[PDB]
Amino acid sequence: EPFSKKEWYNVKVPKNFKRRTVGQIVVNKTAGTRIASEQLKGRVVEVNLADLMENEKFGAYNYKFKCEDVNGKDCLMIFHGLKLTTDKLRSIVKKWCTLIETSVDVKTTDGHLIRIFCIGFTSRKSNQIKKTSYAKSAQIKKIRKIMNNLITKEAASRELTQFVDYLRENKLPKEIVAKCSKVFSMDNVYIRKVKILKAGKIDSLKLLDQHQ
Amino acid sequence: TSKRRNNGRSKKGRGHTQNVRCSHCGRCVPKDKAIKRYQIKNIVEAAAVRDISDNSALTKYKLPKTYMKLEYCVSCGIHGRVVRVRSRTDRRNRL
Amino acid sequence: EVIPGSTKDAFGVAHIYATFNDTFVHVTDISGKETIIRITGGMRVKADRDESSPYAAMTAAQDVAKRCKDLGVTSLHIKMRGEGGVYSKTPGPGAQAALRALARANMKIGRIEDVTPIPTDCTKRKGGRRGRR
Amino acid sequence: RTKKVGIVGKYGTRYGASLRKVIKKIEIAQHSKYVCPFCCKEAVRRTACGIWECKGCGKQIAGGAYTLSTISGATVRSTVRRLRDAKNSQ
RNA sequence: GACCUUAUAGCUCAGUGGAGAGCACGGGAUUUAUAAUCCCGGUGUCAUCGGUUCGAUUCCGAUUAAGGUCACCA
RNA sequence: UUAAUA
RNA sequence: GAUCGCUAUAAGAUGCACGAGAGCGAAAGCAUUUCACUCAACUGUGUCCAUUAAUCAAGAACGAAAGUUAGGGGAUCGAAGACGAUCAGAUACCGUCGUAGUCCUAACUAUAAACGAUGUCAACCAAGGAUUGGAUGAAA
Repeated sequence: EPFSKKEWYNVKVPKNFKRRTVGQIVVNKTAGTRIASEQLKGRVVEVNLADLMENEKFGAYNYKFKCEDVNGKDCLMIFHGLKLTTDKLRSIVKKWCTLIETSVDVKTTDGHLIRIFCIGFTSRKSNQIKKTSYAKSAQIKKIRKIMNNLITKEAASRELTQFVDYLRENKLPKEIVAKCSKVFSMDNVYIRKVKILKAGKIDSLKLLDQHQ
Repeated sequence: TSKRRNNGRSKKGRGHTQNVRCSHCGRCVPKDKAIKRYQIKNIVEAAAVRDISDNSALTKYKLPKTYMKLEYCVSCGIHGRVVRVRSRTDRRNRL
Repeated sequence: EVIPGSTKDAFGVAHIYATFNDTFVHVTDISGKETIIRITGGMRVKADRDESSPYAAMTAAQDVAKRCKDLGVTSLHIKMRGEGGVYSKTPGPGAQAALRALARANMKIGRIEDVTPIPTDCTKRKGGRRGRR
Repeated sequence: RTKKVGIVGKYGTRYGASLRKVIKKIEIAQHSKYVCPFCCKEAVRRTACGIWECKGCGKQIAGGAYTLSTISGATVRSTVRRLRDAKNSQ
């Protein structure tokens, strides 16, 4: 029997989310020199945002977490990254517009080095009659420069935990559209992916503050 | 001689365009000469959409679709009935 | 009594990967590193031309569900996928049949997704300039 | 004087057309004068394998076997400058 | 010359103490007709003599053909 | 899947 | 211990969707975003010169891909080659593996259905709608 040596651990996300438990993961029982709590020190868990916040309006994003230490049958997950759902990313790429992309390496105030990817699209106006809405190379560079600089200021002041919660608020995509509409009519602005280029140092006290 | 004024392409004051690979036979065709079609379909067929809904774990989950762009060579587009052979006078219609 | 290793009703994720030559139904835990049961369409047939048949896909899907509920996994997440590296991104005919068979086996499907790997940019495709003939 | 055999006419007719071609490119570059990086004069001549001396400037420079600065020796110098600036700035 | 091996249908091979394969050939079918394809059939002195042989095409000698190796120091 | 010739 | 699943790696190559009868270039050709160095053209002009122009045997630059020479790299694909099918045969189409090559640097080669099969310059020339980039009024 394969599952005779298997035991399940409860998965606990940090307190920033409405839902605290997201599921159970499996691991073989302890052995000679194979400690189960050691073999769970790097597992990565992909969780939708809709489940975390218990609202289906947040279903466009997928979040990722990493098990750092075992608190007696419990992992204490930490935020590993985020990524747009595949169906949403391909549904926002219209044809007769201009696609604008960017990426910034931002050093969060608490020491995390992260890479943030932003995507945007030129839109059609209310009275517009012509089929195509393209932007010159000059307007595109202005727009990318605006969203490069504006996203850096928002993420450089706040630490990683609060910045991710700041992403849940639609202020940044709304601010970018409002600021970039002075250069060209923009409608769709999303932050499609965030990585962790260099993990900032963390302490068991810091994890405790992040877990109740 | 010239069956088409545009030679069957979409080429103009360019004069070299990159290749794209056919979706069926894997042939190399130029980007403008390729027969481009767009597909937007749900990942659940119309038979199983009811069956998926009945035993689900989400209250108001909206079924996502799949979007992909298919490019066919002339040989692999005519055989697959993507485009048909038209009349001599009906060839000129671009609608 | 309880099968060892089983637990209360939990969440699993089913990796349905059906090409035009076979079909894979493969459920893993939430982390994805531990696999509960992995059945392919080629284990439920005799000849080599029926491994992609819809019947082989549902037969492999029912056996996955029977083991999953018996092992405590009662609800699943679906990750549909085809051979889409540089080849046809359309999933095979058995992928839909396997997904429908999981539902009809009284399983609570969660979030469905298409995870066929779309290249940002591709390596050279098999066949040559003139392609399959 | 000669149609095409410029500097390798001293080898006569006794080493092979290909080998006399390869040695020609090296022997031209080995005997030519280079621009001297400290005084901007065409006055650097080779004195030994890897040692170059600015004739009208009084400097001895270490370089390639036959050319004053090698292609690999120039990219390395550029690479270190990029690394040093990055290290010096944060 | 001396040692060794082989000899089976019209052609290449199998197998033999109580003769298969293929290709070829003949007849029938398919085709407008041939080729291909399908169906059926007829083909071996087991190289020529003696002996053991219950009984030899097989085992043992002989006569032939066919090849392979050797034929050196002077 | 295969499909030569007059 | 394959196919499959998650996680980490380090090189090669490529540059999806946007991407179009749209743009640039003498043609060949050019698609990740930034910073430099250049270049050309259009529009605007009560700015300067004053025929400096057009086309051009000989002559000279650039010239896809393949190919050659010498280094580096060598992931994917793959003339040759080797298997397995199909066939009467199959040295082919189909499948598997796979050397040169495909990639970068230096130097040769100088040919393509290098096509708009339409030489370069200039004048006149029937109705439209739309589009790329300027100028100029109205409409925020």
